[PDB]
Amino acid sequence: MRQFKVSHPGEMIARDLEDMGVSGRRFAHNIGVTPATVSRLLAGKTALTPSLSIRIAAALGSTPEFWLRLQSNYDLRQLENQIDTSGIVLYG
Amino acid sequence: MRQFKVSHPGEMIARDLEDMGVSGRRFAHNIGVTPATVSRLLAGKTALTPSLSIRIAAALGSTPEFWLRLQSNYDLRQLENQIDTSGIVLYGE
Amino acid sequence: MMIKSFKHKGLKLLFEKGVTSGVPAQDVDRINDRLQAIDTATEIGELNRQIYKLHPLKGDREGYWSITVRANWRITFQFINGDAYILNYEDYH
Amino acid sequence: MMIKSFKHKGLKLLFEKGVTSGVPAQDVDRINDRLQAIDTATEIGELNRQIYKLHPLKGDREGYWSITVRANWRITFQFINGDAYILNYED
Repeated sequence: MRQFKVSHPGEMIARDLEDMGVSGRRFAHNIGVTPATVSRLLAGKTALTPSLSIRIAAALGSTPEFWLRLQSNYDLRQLENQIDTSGIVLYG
Repeated sequence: MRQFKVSHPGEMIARDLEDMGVSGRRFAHNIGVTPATVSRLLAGKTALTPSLSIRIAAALGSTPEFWLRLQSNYDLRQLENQIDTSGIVLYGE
Repeated sequence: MMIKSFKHKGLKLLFEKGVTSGVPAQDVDRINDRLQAIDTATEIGELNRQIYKLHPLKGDREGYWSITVRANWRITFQFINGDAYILNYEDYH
Repeated sequence: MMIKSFKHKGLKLLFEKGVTSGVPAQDVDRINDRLQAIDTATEIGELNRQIYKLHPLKGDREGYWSITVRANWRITFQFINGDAYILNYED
């Protein structure tokens, strides 16, 4: 079936940076983002956007697509039963 | 070989609405989004977000993941020569 | 899915080089939309929009699928292990 | 990469039910992360991050892969087509 807990990619990245010895401040410097944006990210308070996904993959590897897919997967889980499609007519 | 031209899903939706004979306003009313937003969408001037994608698949079919991915793929393509990663160190050990 | 080959040289041309000389002019965007859709789907069910009228083909084209471009016109492809082969643009009367 | 079976029941439990009784109490998040990666990747090359130290096995367990959780602990799985089987948490 589906994974019970789906994490916000930022919090995963946060746990990964800790296991690495890279601080939010250092990571921000490296990927070319303001420490303010990065800290909001590692808290899971802003989305991991396409512009970020390119930067982040340049630093933590894999593809920008992967990181973006994580965000989407999380975003749609967070949206389960939050949107009333009752409601909307499916064109036939 | 990757696809040469990647459209903004909003504009693809525009062309599909045209072929079904559905106007922007009538489409907006059905999915429960304001025409202001729907008109910006169909011009490809705003992004197709997770919330819209759920609404949109409710009308045009496929899955929300699909519409979102069209958006993602387009975005990454549009940003491909706009962001200098020169620049960024790939962490080792 | 992985679009791995084309039967229609005009599709290959539109897809790879974004050149439109090999496809009927009214269908250029309509066709590029469809290829983008096929290129983006991860499952076959994601192509199951009503306007595509997705259905499998039978006969000597088993494991082939088709979707509608417009009245009497189809895009077809062979489905092998999550890959799309022999992409085509044909009529049906 | 759609996850089709577990050899390790402590993993199956974390994955499907979000229950932590079968895995080290300290590694829960770390392991859930890695499972989320395996689940999200569409290619095997997408798991080739530095911290994962992705590498194939020999094999014996051929077509098997491992990624590192921490120290000597690895998550392994057999890779047939686009799918992951027989997930394990060893060593």
